[PDB]
Amino acid sequence: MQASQFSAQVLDWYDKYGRKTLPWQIDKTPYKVWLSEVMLQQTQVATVIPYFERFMARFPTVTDLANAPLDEVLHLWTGLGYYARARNLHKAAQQVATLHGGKFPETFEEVAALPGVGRSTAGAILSLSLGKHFPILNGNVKRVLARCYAVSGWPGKKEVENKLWSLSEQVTPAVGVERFNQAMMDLGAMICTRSKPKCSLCPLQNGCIAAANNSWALYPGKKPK
Amino acid sequence: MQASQFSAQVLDWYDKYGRKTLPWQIDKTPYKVWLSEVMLQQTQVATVIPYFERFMARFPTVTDLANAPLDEVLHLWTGLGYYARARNLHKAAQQVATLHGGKFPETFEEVAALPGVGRSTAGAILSLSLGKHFPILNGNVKRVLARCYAVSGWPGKKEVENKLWSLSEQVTPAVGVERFNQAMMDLGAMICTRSKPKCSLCPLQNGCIAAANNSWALYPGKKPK
Ligand code: SF4
Ligand code: SF4
Repeated sequence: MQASQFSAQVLDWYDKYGRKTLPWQIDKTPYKVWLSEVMLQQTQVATVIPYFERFMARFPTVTDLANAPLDEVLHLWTGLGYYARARNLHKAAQQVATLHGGKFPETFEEVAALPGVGRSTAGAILSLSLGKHFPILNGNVKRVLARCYAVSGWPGKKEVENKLWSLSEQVTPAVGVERFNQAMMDLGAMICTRSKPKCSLCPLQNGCIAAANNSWALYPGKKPK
Repeated sequence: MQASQFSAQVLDWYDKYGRKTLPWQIDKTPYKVWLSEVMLQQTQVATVIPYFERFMARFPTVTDLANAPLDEVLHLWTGLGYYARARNLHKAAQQVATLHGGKFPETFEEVAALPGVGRSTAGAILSLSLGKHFPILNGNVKRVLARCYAVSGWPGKKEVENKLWSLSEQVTPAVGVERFNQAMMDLGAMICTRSKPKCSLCPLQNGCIAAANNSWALYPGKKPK
């Protein structure tokens, strides 16, 4: 299926079945999306919700986070694991306070220059909060695209990662980008799961190569040897 | 453990781990709580969220629901199953429009007189939306209380149902009732599950008889013969 059909199908799915109501999806701002995405990167949504709420209550703005002692941040993080994320979160908040006047930056380069924020997270922050036209490529999205398009290789190989970014760019619209990127993450989290994907529930099932061949276990490739 | 300790433990749990952010939990009103509770009674939360959102968008008030054609209600219900709920929902909305001026009633008798609303649902509507001091007793709550208190009998027997209502009354506080009743429903849905309850995650584990005896399978009793 052509890229414009992929987009349309994902957006139609999101409208009827998507996750739209989580706390970081209401009255979205760059700060809220960044905080949530950092929390979500290594933690499931159900675990994250109470931490996001406690963080937003304690730190309503990025300057509040910046000005807090690191030990208080780490205390509030306790139980999320992967504390390098918290150390970077705090440093990034301080960079936003120091370099950007306390206003979370709204341009890609400046977002991507923050500690703890890579190309995909920067694209997520600006597409979800502001509708800027950037694609994403987290683990979940890699799996959806690798299955749909039979990307056999290990995404730890630069050439393979680049192929996946190209595919993501190709399917990602400008109109509705906030909805499409959330939908792709939702699909990878809840439908196109690591094991035994729920293809009958997937809006891509009519063009996905893995579904056609029952070969989801091949994609993405795993690390060699 | 004494009833006041049961309450306190449930409320402390809810504060750190409870579900607080679902759409029917924000800017709560009697109408929103009633709609959500009817949807939730035979359908899981993940399935309900998009239907609740579509209903609230199409029917912002109970008079809007009342004045709509039944066939439109049933069309929007499609996929939730158990359509007697939808038929009663519509009749109840019409009763609220006709008898109560379009303002969802805020007193127990008038709520409990609505089609599709029993004693527990009426108590849920008024406790969650307004903080009125009523206990609840749905299937999930029956299971939590029957396990904690070793209620061996089948809740289809009046005497057993009455015992469970008495226990619910005993543990239900006035202060924080909205939080306690949501928490009890959350516990029964996610922790004290029908099979293999997650007792190590449960705030009642230090006084629950079933946990002490590893005897959760006995409670509540199942229907005889
Ligand atoms: S059809 Fe199946 S394998 Fe293909 S993207 Fe959807 S869930 Fe994944
Ligand atoms: S301790 Fe176990 S059996 Fe007892 S109420 Fe909690 S989850 Fe249920």
